[PDB]
Amino acid sequence: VLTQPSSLSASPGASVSLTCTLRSGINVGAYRIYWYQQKPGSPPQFLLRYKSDSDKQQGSGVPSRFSGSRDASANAGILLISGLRSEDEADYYCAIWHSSAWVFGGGTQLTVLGGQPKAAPSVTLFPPSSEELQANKATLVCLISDFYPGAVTVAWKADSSPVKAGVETTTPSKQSNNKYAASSYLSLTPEQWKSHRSYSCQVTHEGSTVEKTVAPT
Amino acid sequence: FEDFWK
Amino acid sequence: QVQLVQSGAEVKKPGSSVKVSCKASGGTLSSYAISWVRQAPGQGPEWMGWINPNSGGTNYAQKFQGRVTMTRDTSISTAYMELSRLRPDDTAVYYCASGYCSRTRCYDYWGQGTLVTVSSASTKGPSVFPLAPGTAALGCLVKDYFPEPVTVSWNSGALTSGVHTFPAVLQSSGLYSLSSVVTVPSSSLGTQTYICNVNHKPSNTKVDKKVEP
Repeated sequence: VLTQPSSLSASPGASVSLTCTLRSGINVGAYRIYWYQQKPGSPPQFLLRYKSDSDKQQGSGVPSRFSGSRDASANAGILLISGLRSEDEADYYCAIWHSSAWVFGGGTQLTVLGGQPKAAPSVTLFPPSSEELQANKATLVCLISDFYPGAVTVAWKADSSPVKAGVETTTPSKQSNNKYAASSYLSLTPEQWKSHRSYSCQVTHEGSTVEKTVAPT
Repeated sequence: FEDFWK
Repeated sequence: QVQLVQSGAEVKKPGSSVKVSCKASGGTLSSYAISWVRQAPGQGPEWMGWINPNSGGTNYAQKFQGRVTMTRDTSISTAYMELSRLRPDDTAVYYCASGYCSRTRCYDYWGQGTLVTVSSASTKGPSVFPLAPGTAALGCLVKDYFPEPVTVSWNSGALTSGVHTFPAVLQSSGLYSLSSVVTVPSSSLGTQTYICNVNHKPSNTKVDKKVEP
């Protein structure tokens, strides 16, 4: 019933409009739109609800730069965030009471651009341990650390040819020092691992690529 | 006051 | 009007049932409705229903009728949500919530959430393998455990600088795997000892593995 853009990015200090678009037919004027903010590890926190300039309710302790509005032209409710800050980085969800069920939007992930200095990633590629090889398994582990913004491209190569199967990469997440880190695993048999001269982990970050390589002992 | 979840 | 405290994480097999509790911090729930909202990983909230803590009357969402039961204890101290015939797709964080509104403000009271993991996998302690190494990175590969979570420390908590434990990866077997890394001075590699302390509480398992060149 509700449609939100899955992601949105903006600079600090910007005024951003988050849209909650209601299905064709379901008139936006006849519903009070709810808005929630959620940070990783916490429950959703109510921000505000808006029906009109007349009937609007602000969440407890929610700054005034969060405001609600409507866009009848596009059949959409609007959450306006002015003076965008790094602490506004979160998921934002809208919700309505429709056909006697609470209905939620899919969420908009809001990313703040340029919240800290640019940091190229530190990349370390580990070969399979001899212990794991004795257990008839081989895992190449590529650990990516201390990078911002939190978006990297991970590519694996066997000798000089690209790898497709067996690669699992974690979504970047924040370190204790507020930079990002990610891990990537290439799963092989010990036979595959010994059947190539080398394997490589290639990490591209903001146009700059870092390659690390390991070889069987 | 008004019930939130109704 | 009152803070809500939920029960702990649950791990279940397909076909089983889970019962989550939502106790008022203070001993008595308020009169306002207690709604139940769940959230699958990486997804948005999904309303399941609410219960009125005085009446005991329920209103179940259509998708969960015949599967969910919402009750209250007789002292109106604790609310419960029971979900039956669990499937892996019931895996989520289940929340209880209650609140009220002036005409100017609204006050929402959420529980901290309860993770319900539904899977055919079985409790299993991890296999730990060393990731052997001017700075140098070293770590431990923590393989094939279930359920979550695993915690990793280094040198019994005496080494915290440059430490990062990564999110887990779901395996074909339904088990999980993760890594923990630490970046140390390269000059230290010859003398200093590095031990990762892996603790898998759901299986009461501890593994301490020396990492060495």
